[PDB]
Amino acid sequence: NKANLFIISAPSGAGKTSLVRALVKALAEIKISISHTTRPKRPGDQEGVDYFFIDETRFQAMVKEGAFLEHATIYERHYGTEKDWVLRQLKAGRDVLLEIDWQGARQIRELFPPALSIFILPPSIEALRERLIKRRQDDTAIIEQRLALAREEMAHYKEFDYLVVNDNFDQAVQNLIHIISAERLQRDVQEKKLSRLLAEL
Amino acid sequence: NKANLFIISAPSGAGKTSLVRALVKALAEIKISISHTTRPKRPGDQEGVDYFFIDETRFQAMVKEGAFLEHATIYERHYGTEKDWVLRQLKAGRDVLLEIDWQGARQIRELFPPALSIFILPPSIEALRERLIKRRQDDTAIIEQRLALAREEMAHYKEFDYLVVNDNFDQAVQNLIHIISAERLQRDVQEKKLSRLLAEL
Ligand SMILES: Nc1nc2c(ncn2[C@@H]2O[C@H](COP(=O)(O)O)[C@@H](O)[C@H]2O)c(=O)[nH]1
Ligand SMILES: Nc1nc2c(ncn2[C@@H]2O[C@H](COP(=O)(O)O)[C@@H](O)[C@H]2O)c(=O)[nH]1
Repeated sequence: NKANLFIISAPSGAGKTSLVRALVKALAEIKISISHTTRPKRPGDQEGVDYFFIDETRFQAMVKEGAFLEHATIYERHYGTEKDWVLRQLKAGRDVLLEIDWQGARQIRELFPPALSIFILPPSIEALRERLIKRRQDDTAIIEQRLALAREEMAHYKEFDYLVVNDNFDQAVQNLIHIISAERLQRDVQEKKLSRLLAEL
Repeated sequence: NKANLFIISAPSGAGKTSLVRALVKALAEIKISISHTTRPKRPGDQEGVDYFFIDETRFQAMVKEGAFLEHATIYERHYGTEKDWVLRQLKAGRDVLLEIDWQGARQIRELFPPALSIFILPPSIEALRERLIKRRQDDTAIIEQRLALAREEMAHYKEFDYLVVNDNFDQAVQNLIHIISAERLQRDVQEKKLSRLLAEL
C-alpha cells in the first residue's frame, strides 16, 4: 500500500518487452502502463495491448492538455504515459511498470522521486541486430539508424539505479523480481504494509 | 567485485541467527562476520563458530588498540566486529554480513556509507518470549529484562533500510535473498562486474 513506479529502459532489440510481460505474470499487484504513440501500428500490433495507437493531432492535443505524466520524441515519433491511469493504479496500491526511454525516465524521476529505474543491457551489440533483423515487421533499412539510436540510449545507463543483462531470459526475469521484491521490503513501504504488526510490536 | 556490508539487526529471540545461517547457505560470495564478545560462553556455544569468546581485559585491549570496526555494550557485556577480517573479505570481493545491534549499525553506517541495513521483526512480542524461554541455555529470570531490551531495540527500526518479518522461515530467508540480490544489481556494483561487457557495449 505504498506503490511505486518502476522504470524499465533498454535499447531497441534488447528483449525488454518480453521480459516485462513475464515479470507481470510472476508478480502480483503490479501492472504495465500501456503507452500512447504516433508510431504507425505494425502488423501484429494490437490496440490497447501493445499501445494505444493514435495520430499526431490526437497526441499533440494530449500534450497541450497535460494528459501525459511523461512524453518524448523517439525516431521522429511520439510516445507518452497517460497520467490518470498510472495514478489510479498507485491509489489502488498497485506498482506500475513504465517501459519508457531515457528521456521519459528523467521526467519521471523529477515528478516521482521514489521511482526506481532499471536498464536492460544486451549481451552484445550483435544481439540487438539479430533480434531486430528477425522482426520481419520492421524495415531492414532503418537498422543502421536504430542501432545508432541504441548506442546513444545505452550511453545513458549511468542515470539508472540497476543494470540487468538479458543473456538468459529466466535469469533476467528473476533479477527483475529481486529488484521489485526488495523495493517492497523497504522501511518506507513496510511502515504502511506492516502498520498493524508494528502497532502490536 | 564491489562488495558491501549487510547489517542485520533484531531483538533477541527473533530468530535472526538462524535466518542468517540459512542465507549464507543459499548465496555465494557472502560470509558472516564472527564477533568477539565478553558475554560468557554458554553450553552449546562453539569458539570461532558462534563467537570468539574472550574476557574484558582482552576486549578492552582491542578497543584501545582500535581492533574493532564497530563495538558496543549490550546487557552489560561487550561485543565487537574485528576490523581486519571484514576488510579482507571486501578486498576478496565477498559481501559481509554483520549481525550487530542498533548501536553497531549506527557506527557502520557512518564508517561505510554504501552499507545496507535490514531489521528482522517478530510476528508478535509473544513469539520472542516463546523462542527465548525455549532456550534452556538462558536464565529464565533475565527474560523480563531481555524483553524490555527487545522493545527498545525495536524502537530503532526506523534507522534501517529494510524490514523483514520472521513469521515463516523460508519466506523470510527468501526476502533476505531478494535484498542482497538486488544490491548486487545496482549500477555502482554492475559498473565493476560488467566492466568487460560495458566496454564492448
Ligand atoms: N518516454 C517514453 N518512451 C516510450 C514510451 N513508450 C515507448 N517508449 C520508448 O520508445 C521506444 C520505441 O518503441 P517501439 O516503437 O519500438 O515500440 C521504446 O523502446 C521505448 O524506449 C513512453 O510512453 N514514453
Ligand atoms: N554492535 C555489535 N552488536 C553485536 C555484535 N555481536 C552481537 N551483537 C548484538 O548483541 C546481541 C546479543 O547477542 P547474544 O548475547 O544473544 O548472542 C545480539 O542480538 C546482537 O544484537 C557485534 O559484534 N557488535
